[PDB]
Amino acid sequence: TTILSVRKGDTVVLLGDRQVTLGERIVAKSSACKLRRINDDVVIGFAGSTADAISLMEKLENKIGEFPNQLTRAAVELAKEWRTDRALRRLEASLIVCSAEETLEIDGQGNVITPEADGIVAIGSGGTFAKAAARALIDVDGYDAEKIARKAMRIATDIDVFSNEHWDVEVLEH
Amino acid sequence: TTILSVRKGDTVVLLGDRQVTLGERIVAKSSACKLRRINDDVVIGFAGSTADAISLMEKLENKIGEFPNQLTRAAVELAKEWRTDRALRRLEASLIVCSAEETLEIDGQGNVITPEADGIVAIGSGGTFAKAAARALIDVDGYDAEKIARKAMRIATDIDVFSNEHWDVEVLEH
Amino acid sequence: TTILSVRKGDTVVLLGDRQVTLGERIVAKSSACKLRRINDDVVIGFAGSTADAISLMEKLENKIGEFPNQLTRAAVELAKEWRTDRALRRLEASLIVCSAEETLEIDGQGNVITPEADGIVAIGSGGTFAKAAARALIDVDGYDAEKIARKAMRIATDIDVFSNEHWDVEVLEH
Amino acid sequence: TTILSVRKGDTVVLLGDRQVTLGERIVAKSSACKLRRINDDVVIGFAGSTADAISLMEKLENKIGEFPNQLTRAAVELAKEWRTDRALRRLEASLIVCSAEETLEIDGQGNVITPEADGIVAIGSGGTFAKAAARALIDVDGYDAEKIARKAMRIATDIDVFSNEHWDVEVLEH
Amino acid sequence: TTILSVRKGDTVVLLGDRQVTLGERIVAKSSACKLRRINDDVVIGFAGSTADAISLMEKLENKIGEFPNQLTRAAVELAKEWRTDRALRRLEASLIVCSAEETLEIDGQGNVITPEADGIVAIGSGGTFAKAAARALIDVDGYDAEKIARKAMRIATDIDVFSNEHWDVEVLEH
Amino acid sequence: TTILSVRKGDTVVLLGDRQVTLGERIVAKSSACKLRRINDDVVIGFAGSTADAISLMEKLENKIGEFPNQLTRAAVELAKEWRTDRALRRLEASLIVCSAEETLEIDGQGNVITPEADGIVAIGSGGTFAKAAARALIDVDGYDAEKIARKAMRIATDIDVFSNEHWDVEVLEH
Amino acid sequence: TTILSVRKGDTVVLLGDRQVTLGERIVAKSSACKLRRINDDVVIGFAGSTADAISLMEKLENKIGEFPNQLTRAAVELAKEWRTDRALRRLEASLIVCSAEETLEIDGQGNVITPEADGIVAIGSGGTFAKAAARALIDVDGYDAEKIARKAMRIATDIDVFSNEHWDVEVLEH
Amino acid sequence: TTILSVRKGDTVVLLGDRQVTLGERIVAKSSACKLRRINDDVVIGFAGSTADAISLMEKLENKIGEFPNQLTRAAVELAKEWRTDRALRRLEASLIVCSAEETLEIDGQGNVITPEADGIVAIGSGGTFAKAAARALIDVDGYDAEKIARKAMRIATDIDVFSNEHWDVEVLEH
Amino acid sequence: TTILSVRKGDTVVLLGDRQVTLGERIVAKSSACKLRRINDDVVIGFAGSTADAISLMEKLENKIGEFPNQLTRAAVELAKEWRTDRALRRLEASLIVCSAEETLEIDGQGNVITPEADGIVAIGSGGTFAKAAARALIDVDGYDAEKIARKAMRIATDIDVFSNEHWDVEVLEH
Amino acid sequence: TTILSVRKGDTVVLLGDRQVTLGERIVAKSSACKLRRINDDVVIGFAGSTADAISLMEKLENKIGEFPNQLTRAAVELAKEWRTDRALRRLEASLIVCSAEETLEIDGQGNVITPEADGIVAIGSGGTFAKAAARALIDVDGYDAEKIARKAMRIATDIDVFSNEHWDVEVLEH
Amino acid sequence: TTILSVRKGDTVVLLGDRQVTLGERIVAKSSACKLRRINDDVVIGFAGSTADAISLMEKLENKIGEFPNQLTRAAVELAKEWRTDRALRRLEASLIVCSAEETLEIDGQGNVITPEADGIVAIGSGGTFAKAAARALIDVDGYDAEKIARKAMRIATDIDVFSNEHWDVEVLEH
Ligand SMILES: [Mg+2]
Ligand SMILES: [Mg+2]
Ligand SMILES: [Mg+2]
Ligand SMILES: [Mg+2]
Ligand SMILES: [Mg+2]
Ligand SMILES: [Mg+2]
Ligand SMILES: [Mg+2]
Ligand SMILES: [Mg+2]
Ligand SMILES: [Mg+2]
Ligand SMILES: [Mg+2]
Ligand SMILES: [Mg+2]
Repeated sequence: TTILSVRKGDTVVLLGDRQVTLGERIVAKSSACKLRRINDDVVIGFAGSTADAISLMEKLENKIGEFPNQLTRAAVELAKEWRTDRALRRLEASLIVCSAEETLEIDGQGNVITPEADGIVAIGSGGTFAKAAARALIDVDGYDAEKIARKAMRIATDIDVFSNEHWDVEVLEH
Repeated sequence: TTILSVRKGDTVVLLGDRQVTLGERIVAKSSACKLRRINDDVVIGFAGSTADAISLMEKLENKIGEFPNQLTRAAVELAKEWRTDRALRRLEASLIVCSAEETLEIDGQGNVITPEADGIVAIGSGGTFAKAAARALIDVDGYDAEKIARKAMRIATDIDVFSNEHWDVEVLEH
Repeated sequence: TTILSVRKGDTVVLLGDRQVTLGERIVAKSSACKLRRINDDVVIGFAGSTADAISLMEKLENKIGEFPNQLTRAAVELAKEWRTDRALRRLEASLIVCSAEETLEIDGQGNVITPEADGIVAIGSGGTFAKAAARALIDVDGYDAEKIARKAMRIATDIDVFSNEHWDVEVLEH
Repeated sequence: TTILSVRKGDTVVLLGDRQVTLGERIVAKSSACKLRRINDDVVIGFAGSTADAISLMEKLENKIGEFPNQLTRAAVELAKEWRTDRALRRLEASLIVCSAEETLEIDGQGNVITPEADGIVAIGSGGTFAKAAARALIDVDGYDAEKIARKAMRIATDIDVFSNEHWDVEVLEH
Repeated sequence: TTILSVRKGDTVVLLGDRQVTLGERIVAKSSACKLRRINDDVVIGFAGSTADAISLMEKLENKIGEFPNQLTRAAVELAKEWRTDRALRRLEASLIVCSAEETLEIDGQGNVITPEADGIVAIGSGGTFAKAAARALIDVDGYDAEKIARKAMRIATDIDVFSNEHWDVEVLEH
Repeated sequence: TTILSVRKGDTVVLLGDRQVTLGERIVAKSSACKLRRINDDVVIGFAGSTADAISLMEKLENKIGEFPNQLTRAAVELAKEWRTDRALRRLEASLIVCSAEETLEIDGQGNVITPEADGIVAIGSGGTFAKAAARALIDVDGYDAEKIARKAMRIATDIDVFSNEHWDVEVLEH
Repeated sequence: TTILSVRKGDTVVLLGDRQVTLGERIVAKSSACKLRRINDDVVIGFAGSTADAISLMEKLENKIGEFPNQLTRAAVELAKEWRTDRALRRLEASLIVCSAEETLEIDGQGNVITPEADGIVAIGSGGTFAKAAARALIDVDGYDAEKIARKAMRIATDIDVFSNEHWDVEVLEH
Repeated sequence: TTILSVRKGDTVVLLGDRQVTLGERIVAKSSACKLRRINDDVVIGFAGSTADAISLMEKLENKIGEFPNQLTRAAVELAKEWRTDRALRRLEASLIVCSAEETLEIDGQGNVITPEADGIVAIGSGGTFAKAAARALIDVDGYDAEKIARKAMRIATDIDVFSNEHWDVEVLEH
Repeated sequence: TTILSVRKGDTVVLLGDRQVTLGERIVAKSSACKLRRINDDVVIGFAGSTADAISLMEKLENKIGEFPNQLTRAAVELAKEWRTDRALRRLEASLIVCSAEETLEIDGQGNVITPEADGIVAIGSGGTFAKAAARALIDVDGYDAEKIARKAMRIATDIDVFSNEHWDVEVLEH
Repeated sequence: TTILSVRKGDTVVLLGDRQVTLGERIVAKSSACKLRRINDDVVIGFAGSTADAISLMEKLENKIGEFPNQLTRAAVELAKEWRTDRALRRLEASLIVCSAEETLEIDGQGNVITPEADGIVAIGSGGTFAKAAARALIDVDGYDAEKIARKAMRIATDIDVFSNEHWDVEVLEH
Repeated sequence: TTILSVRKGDTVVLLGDRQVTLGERIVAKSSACKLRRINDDVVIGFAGSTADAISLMEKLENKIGEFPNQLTRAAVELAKEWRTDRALRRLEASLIVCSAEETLEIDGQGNVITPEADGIVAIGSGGTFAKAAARALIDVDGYDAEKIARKAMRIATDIDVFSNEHWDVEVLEH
């Protein structure tokens, strides 16, 4: 999996590939969507299985509802619950959550990672490749967010055997 | 085990072999049925032990009854419960669920997989061989769903030491 | 352990050896009974420890009382409970259950196995050897169920270092 | 540890060594008693730690009180409880229980072992040696139960590095 | 693999299945011959890979040539060389060697096994099932060596997921 | 890797993908050739590293030179040397060798596999998928060897994360 | 395996069982001889495979020939060679060597063990049980060496699942 | 850690070192106190982490309060609770408890060890060295309990890389 | 370690970081040079220890001297030797070899990798990050080989905890 | 094993126990001598098997003969050879070598240890306990070397389950 | 072990602790010297056993003799030989070599490490603590090399349980 978010100027984009792999060997599906719109202002991308990721997305929505505008605090409360609840700890997943203002990455180890000033966050077996490529383009004038993200995904997913070339895209502004 | 579903035109078929293997070494039964009719519109096939599979089938029926026409939502709710409930997580099984409209594959990792446009889904040690063979025939005119499935099963079960040459067949239309 | 059941014509027999082994090395007892009569119509044989097997037999009796003549259903319900209850899953055992009509094998993986048309079921470290020998004789006219079983046990228990030459026998008719 | 029981004629004896070993390397105590009198008719010997063994002895007393004369039934009920209760399964011990009439061995795997006609039962790292030696003497002239048990313990505890030469003895008659 | 030899009266037969399995999962070939005629008087059957077995068959021929009529001595000299030579010890195989007079089994652990009075020897993942079934028939009316062997193979190979239903046969007399 | 050979009528084809993967995770090269022409009559395809495969190809040339027309014998001699030579056993690779007449597969376990009557042989992580798909098409109208092979590669390499969509082709006739 | 030697008075006996076991699970032969007469004055018994034991016996004969009357020195020289030679160290076996004067036990760890004053030596999975039983009887007047050894074997082999009830006997005097 | 108690004549001393080690590699503190005075009559020393030891000291105080003068009974009750309670079993620690009359050692395996007639008990990685040295001096002229204990600690802590040279001392009389 | 080579137009650059890490934990040196000029036309960079890498560089120089202009053939011969020679296989390293014309990567698994049309090759724990960043910039205006390489190293070495910010550079033209 | 050397004044003693243990479980001999006189001025004690230790003693004698008075240099040359020779490294043993002047301990890790000013050296599973007890007594006036060594052996061997109470003694003066 | 070298101005010092530890648990010697003067101009310090280190020091002396003034080249040649010679690779050690001009560290992984400008090199379990402390003082005026090293050793050896407080010192000038 490769999930990549790039914020530049007043645009943030979130991209995810569509490959589902079993046994770390075989592609079982090449058209799976790994992004979800949870409301008008918030999108989320996941590495992990459908059930694992959706269970965590539902707990995130509880938190987001309990802390209306404070996305960061919702993420942190989620990560706390995730690490201390016995059932949730048996889940394997990583998330990236975006609003126009904020991007957070949350993983099963309990890290909550916001981007550096370059606006880039990524997860999955391919995420680090994507991040490296996006970082190479972030400051090159005339490359907006979406153009950076597409190029970075092509490069990351060509390298990662666990990600494919078909991508879903979400965009946000303010 | 090989469970294979092929949808082509207005027909979907679901086929399963009949071998039960212990210790990954010995055939303990060669005539076990791995398909179940859960109502007039829905059939299901399983890899895993009788008790493990039936326990998950019963939970699926709860979900199907709680989300009457939405087979996909039932499958997802099942997968969520399966991954988060302590007792169910100690079960090992994979399921394919068919209606005339929809086919879903659900596994213990929490994946819920629908087919590509070719209408093929498969599970078990032999499933991927079956899928490769079915894919080779899917678009060859004059091979209908059942003919594709039978040919694919012969091939997959000849290769997989853990599946045999005796198959059960279910068919659905709309 | 070798537990063997053979049904031929209107007779079914159930035989078990009497060796109890510790550490997979030493005979601690050579005269242990591994068969139980649970009522006039039903006998059961076990591989596993006394306490493990008896705990499961008691649960099987609950299920037999709850599904009076449907011995197959009782066995499946037992297996479901066995796989989903935390305490029972810490037990290790296999069972064969016989009535005049039906024979089932149930194991800790949740398999419930009925015989092929040859009427033969077996469990334990020696069970497969017994089954192979019984299958060789099942169709030879003049060998009734008890004669087949005795011969098969002599052969299986001579090969299996974990089973001995002393056997208990139960018989049923209808 | 070596615990040994020998029944011959109207006498049964129960003997245990006195070595406590830590880390499978060092003698921490050479004078530990491993036998207990639980009433006038019943004695018990243990392999395992003080606390583990005493916790099981107390449960055995519950069962003995619940099945007044039926020492076998009490042992079996104990073994059942031992194998199904989460806390008791974290204990490591083996027991021999004697009355004038009956001797039983109970271990953590859930075996409940009564002796063969020779009247001999034994447990611990040295138990099998003791048993072999006692079996050699059981039928020989001049050797009553206590004389057999002493000789067998000398031989067993000389061979087992985890047992010593100092022994406690209990005797019963009817 | 299942290799089975049965001697009854003045006939000895040697039978082998034809399945080659990779990764303990997939049938790569269903028509491989596992028997070799090494001269007019001597046939040999193998479990293991083509190269491993043929390398050991060649060394066996050296020994057979060096000890003309003494098939047992040749087998022993082979087994000695096999266990002490560094290159040969990296091979994995078992052999059965037949003449009209003698049958020997030789394995990588250095065992050299001649049959009991029943004349039966077998090797491979299915060998013990075959032997059990052949032993059930060895003394029964109407069954010569070949008939016993064919029946025993059907039974053994049905059980062993690593052997198939296609068999080669060699026969010898004197 | 996926290497696939299909013989139908007087044509045999050999196809391979071009992906090189490191650490079972990353594509280091997407344009590597895995087929070699060793003379006018013989082509070979490999799974494994460049150096490992080439070292074995060179030894196979020695054997081909030493057994001019007997490609089967050369392959067997290669496999014997491979299994008994200390340096060669530290190599990991599989090979498929074709002439117009013969196809053989040779692996590190010492198997030498010729095809069934269908003419199909395959190796690599994707080989079995390719074989299943090719077997589905082998007997169907309109499909010559090359058309079968291309279709089977597309299917196999779409499923295997360790093979890509770019293929080299070799063809032979007689 | 159980090999036992008992010296009492002017008689020494050497006994061995006849069971050969594979995979620590199945009896492959019940009539194997584990004793060898190497000359008129010397007998030897072995635990381990035919080839392993015979290879070491042959090296022992070299040493016995190089140190004519000094059986103890030969044994030590053998053990030295066994531990320092690369090929011999890949062998697994234990030996007991008897003359009328001397008994030595030699194992793969390089121990060379002579008996205590009681004249008893034993090896194999059952050896220690045999020793314990022999030691119980060694000083009981009217039990000569052979009577002790037979009784000890019955006991040891009843307990050891890896030894059987059929024994070979050698006797020596001076 | 080295905790050592010596009772000689009417004096008992308890000594402990002061080193705390992390990762079995690094001294994190060289001045940690491992002895506690729990009332005027009772002192206790611990191996294990502050939190683990204190939690078990508190439970010991509960028991000491529930069984006012019976120190041995309190120690046994503690050990029973320790071995059966899920939370307490995840602790690692060993304790020595002293009064003027009694010394007991209690460990996580559930041993409750009282000294031999020499009055010496010890725990920790260094405890057995300390015990050996104290035993050498226990019966020698010119050495009272404290002098023995100091000398034994210097020796033990010089050897044990996990104990240091700084010691706390408690003394009791009656 | 990060070694990165970028060829664009008539310029090829080779860059390496300077960090040496021990135990996968600590920087032992931050100023180590990982590039070597082997003649006027050929530069080489290495991941691995000084001794391992120099021993392989020397063998590469033998090959380069034995195949004067054929860099590719030299690399392949090196990789062959490396994989088949016992001493060289105990070495751990990876190499990138550049001339003005050709770039090759050689690793301990025996892969010999040339770049794609983009001219980029990289090795070490950071190499894949560097490659991803360099691939993002390879086709963009304003960026020559050296500028690409520097930017890619900054990015890769900021991510890789095993690579630092100090780089050596070699340049070649033709 | 416990081997202990104590030098005090003009006397050095070397003591060793006599227990040989197999499988870290059973005493196979209680009267084995572990000391050797190699000439009038030099004695040696060993932990390890007879053959291992004697092989090393013989190499030590080669060195002692090649460096006549320089015991320390002989030991070091032995240890160098032991660590660099392939056959010797497969041996497991530790040695203590004494003359009147010098005591050295040599182990399989290549340590060559001389005593501190207290004159004490020890090896084996019990060695450290012996050392601790000897150190306690070394400076107590009126305890000579032999009295210290005997007391220390009683203590160490009472604690070590792998050493017994029977000791050999060698003494030297100058 | 802690070996530390500090070069400041015209002085270089080399310090080592004196603790020898066995089993990662016990101090076997507290006064072992870990430095050697190999000639007037060159000193060396070692972590590892006596034999391992001395064997490598002797090979270093061969190299130093073969490359008279080029200490660096000698070190590198040593490291090459160390990594490629079968016997030397079975050794475990690390070395620091000093002359007045040069300091090199050489380890079993084949690193050859020269210091940064601060002149500090260190090895052993305590080496990195020593280095850190020496780096804090290196630039503080009035702290010469020997004063820095002593302070750094007190700090590093107080932390490392595997190093002691007793140090050997060598000094060099030019
Ligand atoms: Mg990809
Ligand atoms: Mg099959
Ligand atoms: Mg048996
Ligand atoms: Mg003992
Ligand atoms: Mg089969
Ligand atoms: Mg692919
Ligand atoms: Mg037996
Ligand atoms: Mg210390
Ligand atoms: Mg970095
Ligand atoms: Mg002892
Ligand atoms: Mg220290």
